[PDB]
Amino acid sequence: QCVKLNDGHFMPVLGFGTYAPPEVPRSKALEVTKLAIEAGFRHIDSAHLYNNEEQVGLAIRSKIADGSVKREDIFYTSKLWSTFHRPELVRPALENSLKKAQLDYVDLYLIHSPMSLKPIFDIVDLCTTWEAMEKCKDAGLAKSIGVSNFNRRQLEMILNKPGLKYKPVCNQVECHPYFNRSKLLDFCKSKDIVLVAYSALGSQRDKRWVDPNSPVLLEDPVLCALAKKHKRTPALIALRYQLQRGVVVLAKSYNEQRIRQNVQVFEFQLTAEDMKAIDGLDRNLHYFNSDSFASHPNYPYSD
Ligand SMILES: NC(=O)c1ccc[n+]([C@@H]2O[C@H](COP(=O)([O-])OP(=O)(O)OC[C@H]3O[C@@H](n4cnc5c(N)ncnc54)[C@H](OP(=O)(O)O)[C@@H]3O)[C@@H](O)[C@H]2O)c1
Ligand SMILES: Cc1cc(CC(=O)O)n(C)c1C(=O)c1ccc(Cl)cc1
Repeated sequence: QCVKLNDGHFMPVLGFGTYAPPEVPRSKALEVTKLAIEAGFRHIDSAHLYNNEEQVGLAIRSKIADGSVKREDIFYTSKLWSTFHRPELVRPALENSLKKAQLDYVDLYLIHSPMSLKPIFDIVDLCTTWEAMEKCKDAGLAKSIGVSNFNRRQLEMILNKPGLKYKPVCNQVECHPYFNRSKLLDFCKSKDIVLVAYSALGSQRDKRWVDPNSPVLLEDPVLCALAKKHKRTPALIALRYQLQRGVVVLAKSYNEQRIRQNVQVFEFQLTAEDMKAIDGLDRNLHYFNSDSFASHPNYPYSD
């Protein structure tokens, strides 16, 4: 199903994650995006950064051309990268993403992160970046606009901007049973802003920014117990948890069997006791943890 966003558009509650590290051929994105749409995914998450918008857009166009879906059936997200925060760079970055994907509009365009980089850190008033995003919604380049990796103070900055025209529809953030963001989630619900969870299955544990000593979420013994109780899988428990707390959840997989498994999240539900057990795993663990950004002036986990 879908959640109604605060601008009246609708976002499917399960999303497909398209990021894969540079060792995976670019052409894999094309193949797995078509498999995702075949399995039932209708929300597809990409970004300028992922260097795959050509392949992702071609997958969506291929599934439109063969009659599987209409354009208005797909919710496609792209993201403005942090070297493009200066307001004059926002609409060109979005137009470039549209040309790569060969689409007329995105369903969602996000500020990918608040940590501005030189167009080496940069200092940019993100209120002015937001005004440029608003202009892209008014032009019809993006049906909806949102933010990603913002903390509550950063979100309030936008919500409190003089002459704000559109609130963010969402804040896409790292969110899973080790780092469940309840307080931020509550703040988002109080403003009718959707929290969208990434690394909901514990991240890809990329060696460039994730500590290999960190616990592997899908080997968690409480998730394994719940998967055995429901005869499902640790991944499906982790996804289902987000749906039941009102969080829209992404899931990346480049494996045909796991892509088809992940749509089963709609097939079962967890009890209040199961959900309390998963809530008991919260331990302030974000898998992103690198000197590369941890001392950025707008690092969101500084709090
Ligand atoms: N806004 C941002 O800054 C940001 C940051 C990070 C991620 N994201 C978005 O969120 C998406 C997902 O987050 P993520 O990349 O961190 O990965 P994720 O969804 O947490 O997935 C982690 C690993 O789970 C595996 N997996 C998937 N389904 C499974 C299943 N049913 N059973 C066992 N393992 C399974 C996948 O491996 P296999 O491929 O081998 O199946 C994947 O590499 C990204 O692709 C991107 O679209 C956004
Ligand atoms: C973690 C991560 C994973 C990816 C790839 C993706 O979007 O799939 N991105 C771009 C990041 C960030 O830039 C990021 C850096 C620091 C912080 Cl605090 C939050 C996000």
